[PDB]
Amino acid sequence: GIGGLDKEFSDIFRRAFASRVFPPEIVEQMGCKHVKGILLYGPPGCGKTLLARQIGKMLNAREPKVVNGPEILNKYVGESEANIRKLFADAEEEQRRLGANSGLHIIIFDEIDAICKTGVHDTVVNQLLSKIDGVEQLNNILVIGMTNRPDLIDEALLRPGRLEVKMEIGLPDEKGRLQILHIHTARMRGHQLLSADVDIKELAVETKNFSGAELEGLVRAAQSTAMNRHIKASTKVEVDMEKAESLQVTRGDFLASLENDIKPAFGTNQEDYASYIMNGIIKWGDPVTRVLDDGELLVQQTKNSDRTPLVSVLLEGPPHSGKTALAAKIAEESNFPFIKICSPDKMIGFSETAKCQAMKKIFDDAYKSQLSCVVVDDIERLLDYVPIGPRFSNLVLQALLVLLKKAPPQGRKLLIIGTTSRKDVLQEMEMLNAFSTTIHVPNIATGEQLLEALELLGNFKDKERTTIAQQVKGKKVWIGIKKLLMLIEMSLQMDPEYRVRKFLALLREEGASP
Amino acid sequence: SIINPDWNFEKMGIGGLDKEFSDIFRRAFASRVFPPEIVEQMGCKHVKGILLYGPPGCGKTLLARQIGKMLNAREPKVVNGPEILNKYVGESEANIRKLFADAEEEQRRLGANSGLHIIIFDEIDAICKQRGSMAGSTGVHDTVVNQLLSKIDGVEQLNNILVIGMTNRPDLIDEALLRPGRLEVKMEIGLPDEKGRLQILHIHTARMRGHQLLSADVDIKELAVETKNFSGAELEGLVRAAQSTAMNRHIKASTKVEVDMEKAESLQVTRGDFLASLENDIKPAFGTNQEDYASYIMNGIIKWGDPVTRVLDDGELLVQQTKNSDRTPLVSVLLEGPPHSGKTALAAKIAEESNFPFIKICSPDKMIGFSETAKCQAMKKIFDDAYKSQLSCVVVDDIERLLDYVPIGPRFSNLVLQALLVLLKKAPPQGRKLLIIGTTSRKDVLQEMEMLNAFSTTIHVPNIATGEQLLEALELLGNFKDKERTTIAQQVKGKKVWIGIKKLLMLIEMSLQMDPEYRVRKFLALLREEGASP
Amino acid sequence: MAEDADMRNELEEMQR
Ligand SMILES: Nc1ncnc2c1ncn2[C@@H]1O[C@H](COP(=O)(O)OP(=O)(O)OP(=O)(O)O)[C@@H](O)[C@H]1O
Ligand SMILES: Nc1ncnc2c1ncn2[C@@H]1O[C@H](COP(=O)(O)OP(=O)(O)OP(=O)(O)O)[C@@H](O)[C@H]1O
Ligand SMILES: Nc1ncnc2c1ncn2[C@@H]1O[C@H](COP(=O)(O)OP(=O)(O)OP(=O)(O)O)[C@@H](O)[C@H]1O
Repeated sequence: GIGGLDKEFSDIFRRAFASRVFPPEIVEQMGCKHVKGILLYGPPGCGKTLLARQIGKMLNAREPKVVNGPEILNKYVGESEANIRKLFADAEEEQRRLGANSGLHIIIFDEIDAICKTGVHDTVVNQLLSKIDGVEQLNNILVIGMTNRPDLIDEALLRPGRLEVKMEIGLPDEKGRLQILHIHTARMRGHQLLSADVDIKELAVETKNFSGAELEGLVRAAQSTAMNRHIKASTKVEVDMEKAESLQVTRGDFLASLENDIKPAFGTNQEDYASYIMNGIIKWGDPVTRVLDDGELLVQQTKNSDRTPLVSVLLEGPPHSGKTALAAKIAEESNFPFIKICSPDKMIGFSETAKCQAMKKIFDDAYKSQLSCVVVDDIERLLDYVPIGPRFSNLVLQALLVLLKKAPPQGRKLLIIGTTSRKDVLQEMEMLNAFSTTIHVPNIATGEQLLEALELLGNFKDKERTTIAQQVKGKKVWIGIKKLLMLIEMSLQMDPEYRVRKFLALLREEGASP
Repeated sequence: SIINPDWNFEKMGIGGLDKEFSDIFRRAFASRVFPPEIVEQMGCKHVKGILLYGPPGCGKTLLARQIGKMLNAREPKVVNGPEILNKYVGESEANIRKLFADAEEEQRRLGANSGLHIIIFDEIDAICKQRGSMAGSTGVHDTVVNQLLSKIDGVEQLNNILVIGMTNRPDLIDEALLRPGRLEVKMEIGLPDEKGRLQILHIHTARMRGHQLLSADVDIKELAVETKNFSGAELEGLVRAAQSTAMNRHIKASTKVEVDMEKAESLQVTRGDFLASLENDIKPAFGTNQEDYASYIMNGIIKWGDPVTRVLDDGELLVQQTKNSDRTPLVSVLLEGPPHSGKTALAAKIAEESNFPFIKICSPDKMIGFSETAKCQAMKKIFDDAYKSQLSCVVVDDIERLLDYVPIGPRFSNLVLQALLVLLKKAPPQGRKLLIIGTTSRKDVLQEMEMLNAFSTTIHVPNIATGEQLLEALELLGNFKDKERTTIAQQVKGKKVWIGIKKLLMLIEMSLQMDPEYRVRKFLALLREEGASP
Repeated sequence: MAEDADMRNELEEMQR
């Protein structure tokens, strides 16, 4: 009754139960051993317990023994360790009586971390370790444990012959959550106390990383939002009693509650991808089209080449030319399963080692997919550089030079896009030879392009545009788009009479030639 | 009924906690009030827990006791701190179960239609802490926590109990207990606002007005305006201190204590007592967030020339632009000029003139002996705090002193420079606006480092240049008489001068130490010898 | 590595 773990079940069968089929005689002459320790870890869910019951079903095993939490702990002395030996009494009896031809024994531990990790705890751990593997050896006992914090388990329990199989279990997902939601909502649906405007699929999609107590918690909250409309407190505890004849639950009563009342415990998938594109992309010339076409050509090569699984590019241009946005646009249009952006904004005050670790982790994550794309921006800021001296960090430079020519595992593709605004420095440092190719991002050169950009922005009307064209059309200009937006915003502040003059005044100071 | 017939919101004397009480009533008491038929139809379960927390002296105990008084039921049981621990083994659980035995018995005897029982736990963190993260000297605490968890929600179901717990450090509490079914509703009490500060002051003054013991000159609104960041306890303490000051004026102690008793029957409280107390007795426990603008502006500002007005107008224009823009959420500006020109005072004035909710100034005066990492951490903390508010303004002064610059070699700290260069281009979260004002005295050095391009605009702050401006400044300060002014003019008017205002003040103060027949001369020399400059 | 310092102890009484 679980999907997405078919290969995991196949591995489980291969590891342990694949060797159980042969009669005892053939294994005896072989002397081959058998598995008796399995550990499962993964966030909370019904899958692990369902799996345990499934293993209980398939084999001709006794009624499995399951312990629910730290019930072993006791106030008296010697009782905490006393509960353990009772567990294996039947196993010892069967082993001593029927010998090899004895039934299998299955033990299920729930929240084993609670008991295994001071006189009570250490003695309990020692008793359990001795019973599982002591002077007497048992070949008909299986122990299964489930955890959500694997790092809190004792190391000794992981030594070979104590816990043999390691298993990772995924979380429950949308359709199961929908089944649980339907089961809970059935009561209100039956009595027509639920508004027809509510869509369960929408809420199931919206609620992500929530458990059952939280999933009940969201619904209960919604209910409250309804009842409070009938109450008439704040002066007394007397209520309407006439609106009590009817009561329903609207869609909003749910939505509000998931924003302002109930919060997920495991966080949420936060993304601010727009952060890198705050004003869209406006075609004011041919260079944008040329850059996009080159990006598409590079993308197709990575995806179809057999001899070159790794490809690198570099974006060049003067400051305030809009390179970080034109790289993100290409990355978005790539349409690859894995996309990530490495920026110095997230690393402030870090030392060289921290930066190296941060880059290494992102690349390690990238390697595990089939085809991936990664973009690094502000290289000069990443390896802090200052014209005086000059001074910089050599560790990060060497890490980058090593990473730029390391192929991923066999059969996988990777693309890397780097952005900078100081080409000469990189050329001097001998890094410009690592990249496979380069592209150039120019500024606005002629007045016609500036007029087209203004028209697309739509900030000035025809009357002012006429004067602007008269002044600028007969001359060359040198300005970046970001600076242009800043200047327009700055000039717009004053009264309508002075705006054109202020804008033209500023343009002359910011004017220049390459 | 379950509610006392005479109960009403106004009688409990609570302050400005309207929203919190309404939320409690909604989420905790809605179910018990509706008729049994409909609630049974829904078949929903009832809340059983509440966890109040916040800074000290906000009203948690007051709120809990008022809730206890409001409800008509058995007398609430109170567990006064860690009174449940005992040296003998197994007796702590005895008490922790004796508390709930009566409720269990009543629920067994009457069933679903039984009354309600309320239990109040004070200083819960003392008893309940994480079982794993605890002292190993004794397992008594773990057994206590397990007993409480089992009793509150065990195999047997109990549904006629409400438990109230108050603390100050919610982090220490175990996670297993703060889950739905035990304590799901968790409030946070905080400092009040101006309206809350007015309501609180009203609640206490009532009787004095009733008996005509308060002078008419007292304005409660003004008091609420001044008292910023105060809490209810501090407000009551201020009232008590003013009362004591008023009362002290009818006793002649210090040899033997006596009371008038005939001139002491006409007592009244004036506004002077409140003003005196507000500066001597009560200081806010939470450090005042308002900057100490007096320290930075120690001698005011005097309009000795047009440039002052020009700079102020430019600052106002920048403030307006950052306030009324959406395409450019972040703006920056740099003030530059020769030393001893008064850049810091002008920047502080520009910051003050704006009415932004959040204003802070970062200076190296506090970072003495700090490493190159502590400075980065402090700047990061300041900017993180600034990010929260919708509108923010920040001032960074003495940049060259913040980078540890020395012209020999030269030397400086790279990490701080990189952090600043990154923070000058990081836009704040969506829908927020930030302004940054920087001050420096060496523009060429910043140009060399290639950070002058990171700012958006620059403003120049000049120093006195012409003799007329000097005469105007002297007139404004008024430190010399007409005869001396004529004598000084006869010389200065001929040529030009080059001096900063701060140095002018220092020179005047040094000159005024001589005898009257020499002071003027002492002044001129000091201007001539030091005045050699462009 | 500096070895952990010394620690105090807490005692529990039993009645016969
Ligand atoms: N056609 C365009 N190409 C690029 N950017 C554009 C275009 N049209 C509008 N923009 C906007 O211009 C801004 C480009 O600024 P961006 O930060 O990408 O530039 P940059 O060259 O990396 O800057 P810097 O050198 O200051 O780091 C973004 O707001 C982008 O939305
Ligand atoms: N909101 C308020 N309205 C009226 N009086 C208040 C208010 N807050 C505090 N006070 C006054 O201050 C006293 C202190 O409040 P209280 O004892 O409830 O604080 P507390 O938060 O429980 O304390 P602590 O956290 O220090 O243990 C109250 O008894 C009352 O005198
Ligand atoms: N019109 C004025 N403008 C500026 N400051 C003034 C003016 N009139 C008086 N002052 C006072 O002059 C004093 C000098 O200002 P301040 O100490 O900020 O100068 P500064 O240029 O930042 O100094 P430094 O060169 O030492 O860094 C301040 O106390 C300020 O109050």
